Amino acid sequence: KVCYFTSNGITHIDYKDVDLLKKFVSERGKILPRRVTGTNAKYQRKLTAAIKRARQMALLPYVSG
Amino acid sequence: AIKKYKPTSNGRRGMTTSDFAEITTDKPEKSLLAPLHKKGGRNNQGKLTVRHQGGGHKRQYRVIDFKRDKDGIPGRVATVEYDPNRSANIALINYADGEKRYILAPKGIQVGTEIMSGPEADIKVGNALPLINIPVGTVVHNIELKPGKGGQLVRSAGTSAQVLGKEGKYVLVRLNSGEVRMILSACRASIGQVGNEQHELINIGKAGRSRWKGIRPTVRGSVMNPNDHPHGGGEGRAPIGRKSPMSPWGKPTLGFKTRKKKNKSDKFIVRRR
Amino acid sequence: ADMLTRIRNANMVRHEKLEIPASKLKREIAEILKREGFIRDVEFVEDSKQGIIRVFLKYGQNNERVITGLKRISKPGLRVYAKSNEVPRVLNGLGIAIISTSQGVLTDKEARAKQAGGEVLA
Amino acid sequence: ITQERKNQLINEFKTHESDTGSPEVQIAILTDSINNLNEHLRTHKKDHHSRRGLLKMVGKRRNLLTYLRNKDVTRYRELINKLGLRR
Amino acid sequence: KYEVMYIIRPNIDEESKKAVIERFNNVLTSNGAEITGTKDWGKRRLAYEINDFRDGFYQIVNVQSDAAAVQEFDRLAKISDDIIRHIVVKEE
RNA sequence: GAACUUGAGUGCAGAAGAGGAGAGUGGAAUUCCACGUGUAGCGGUGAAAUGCGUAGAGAUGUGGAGGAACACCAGUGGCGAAGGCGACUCUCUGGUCUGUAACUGACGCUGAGGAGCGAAAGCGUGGGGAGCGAACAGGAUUAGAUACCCUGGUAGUCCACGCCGUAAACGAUGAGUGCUAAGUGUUAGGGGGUUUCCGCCCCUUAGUGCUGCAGCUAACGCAUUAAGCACUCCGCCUGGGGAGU
Ligand SMILES: [K+]
Ligand SMILES: [K+]
Ligand SMILES: [K+]
Ligand SMILES: [Mg+2]
Ligand SMILES: [Mg+2]
Ligand SMILES: [Mg+2]
Ligand SMILES: [Mg+2]
Ligand SMILES: [Mg+2]
Ligand SMILES: [Mg+2]
Ligand SMILES: [Mg+2]
Ligand SMILES: [Mg+2]
Ligand SMILES: [Mg+2]
Ligand SMILES: [Mg+2]
Ligand SMILES: [Mg+2]
Ligand SMILES: [Mg+2]
Ligand SMILES: [Mg+2]
Repeated sequence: KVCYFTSNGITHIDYKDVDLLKKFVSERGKILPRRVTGTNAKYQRKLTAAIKRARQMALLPYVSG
Repeated sequence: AIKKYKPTSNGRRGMTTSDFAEITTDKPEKSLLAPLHKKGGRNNQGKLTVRHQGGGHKRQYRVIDFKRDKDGIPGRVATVEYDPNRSANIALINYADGEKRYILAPKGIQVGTEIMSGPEADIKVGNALPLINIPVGTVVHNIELKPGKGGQLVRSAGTSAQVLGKEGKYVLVRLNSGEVRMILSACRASIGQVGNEQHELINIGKAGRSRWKGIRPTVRGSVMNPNDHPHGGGEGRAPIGRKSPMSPWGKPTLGFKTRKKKNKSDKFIVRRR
Repeated sequence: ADMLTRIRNANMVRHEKLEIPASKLKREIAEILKREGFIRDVEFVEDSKQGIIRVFLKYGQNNERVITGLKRISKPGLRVYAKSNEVPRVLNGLGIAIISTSQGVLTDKEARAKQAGGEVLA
Repeated sequence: ITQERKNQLINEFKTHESDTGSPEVQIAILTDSINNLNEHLRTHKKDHHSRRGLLKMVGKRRNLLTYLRNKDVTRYRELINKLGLRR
Repeated sequence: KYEVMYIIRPNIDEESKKAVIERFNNVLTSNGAEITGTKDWGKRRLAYEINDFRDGFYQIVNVQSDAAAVQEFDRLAKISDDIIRHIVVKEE
């Protein structure tokens, strides 16, 4: 596996960048593990924050199917 | 805050008092005072119609503005004052045009604060708006029931009501009691909890202090004689010795509900307390 | 300021050499030890610290030391001051005690002669 | 951030022009942080974790003040008067 | 440095849309803020309904205030019937 | 008394973090209430019964009220002196790590008493009370069953302020410092390779794990995060009961 954020050289994850965050959630809406996505620990923290901010303002869903 | 006195005598043991920290002056506004004689619980026939009322300290009435009807004119809080006629403190407002009025002092309010009434006022503690203009979840006090009549509900020290919802002509309001009730959306309310919230914690301490506040002794029914009370008589002490505890006038007095059946306001009471 | 443990630990694992922070008395101990046949030479360098040079004690030049099983003990912060008369001998000879004097060290004869017992080692 | 407090109590007893580690400067910065943190704790009475921070600063400052007093008796007296400490 | 995103209710004319946005910009600027950037994401489908609004107009603002401004934004944004969601995030 | 910079601090530049305090906010689920549809069960157990249901339950749909806890992320992962800390946002605020060495020049370590913090339960005053649930009741079970199981259910669990000061408060391992084979994960950094980066590789600091030398151990085991080799200071032990009386 390889980290999307380390490989592409992304050092900051916007909550508003929806299309990026859709790569790291399930069909149902649940945040995908590091085992599946292969992302780094530091980015997985930054990502998770971004997901949770997105869900607050209805950019991403809590639960959906 | 509550000041606890030291037990320097049996009278003083347990007694507590307000520190009166919020009070900023000792002298009321002379132009807003009116005379107020005691009545002893006696009606226009001269007869005692309410028990246990009598004596106490002489008091002057402070004319409170319960209507809050100087719309759009800003007013500055000049004082917070003791009022002997009610549990809450009152605030002298200096209006920009030179009119002075007293209002109930909300929790928080400071000398110098600007207050404002009317439909285009901010949701700040001390402002007063028609209930149609007050957001859901706002804590309010001094609620009108009839447009223009003045605030009647939620005036005592520390009391508060919350606006729950809007049904066009009516707004739902949770009252202090916990009763949820419909109030006309044109009825005003004042923003915030009423102040002097520690009032209920006061330990009156001695018999005499009750007498200063105009309360005369309560005699229990069970130590009266049968001609005075349903509980009267019996040799030695007696239990209630009746199907129900009774009032002095022979109604049941423990659980018996006394709100008039076929009250007109029943349609506006959503959830009872 | 305990070279002894540094020595013991390296001596246990049959180390060739060890770098001990230098001090006047730790220098003067290493030479007392060298009287047997440890240390070949050291490298005095441009002084930044006062001991960066170290002692560079090299008691294991060959694979196995001819002088092996080095052992010390008597070094407590509670001060142990020996009488010139009552200076001890480690193992009744076959071991030395670095008895710090105003002017002398080492054997029992180097006590009543030299004088101040002072420090006592083993 | 204030290098104001640095350049003040540098120059009073300056070893270097760009002295930072003078006891004067340290004690002054500690005094500024201590006093700032006290006013946090006036509001946040039950912030115990931060308050342990205060007690460490206080202990640093005391130890640096005991250091001056033993070192330079005059220099100590000048510092406590300007900061307005007692000990 | 703060980003202030907020959703406006979708039942809004473009006249009254501007009236809201211009008022909340004036809430920031009047209370000692400098609006150093704005953006309009426009009408979007919400991931979940809020206040019976399946969709809503998103609206970003960037400010370089000192707290009191963006604090005052929140209390007015909560009061207002037109702002249906809002956040304030500190910038990195 | 005079020096020094290796200890210990400061400055400067980075880094990570469920460290703490305050205010606000979000979604899911449970419960209750109202209403629509619908009709005879539901629920529960080892098996039952008490319960709840035709005064229409359960199920299903919609809305309302309220409280509490924060799926996924989540990891011998992180942070904290310990207790502990897990939705989001802002406000205030403590510490740690790395690098740089401009500055300070033993300013250090430990620390009886003292002062503070300290899970849960408990206590006081005032709130709140969905869910859970000591007590208590009923149903079972049983020789009995003041239990386990079932159905209810009060305090309490939650909040504010105050008190209490204890836990197998555990790593059953006091703190500080140095020294003494390796191998391999992982967290946050740093430097340096050929390379445009990514990436790979080497080195390195501080954590966090596993395996394992020497040494230690009554044995089990410990083993650079020592229970090894040392030094400093504190706490504690001296057969079992009686008695933490
Ligand atoms: K009394
Ligand atoms: K009585
Ligand atoms: K009687
Ligand atoms: Mg009465
Ligand atoms: Mg009688
Ligand atoms: Mg009678
Ligand atoms: Mg009778
Ligand atoms: Mg009798
Ligand atoms: Mg003791
Ligand atoms: Mg508790
Ligand atoms: Mg309690
Ligand atoms: Mg049960
Ligand atoms: Mg104990
Ligand atoms: Mg524990
Ligand atoms: Mg123990
Ligand atoms: Mg200590």
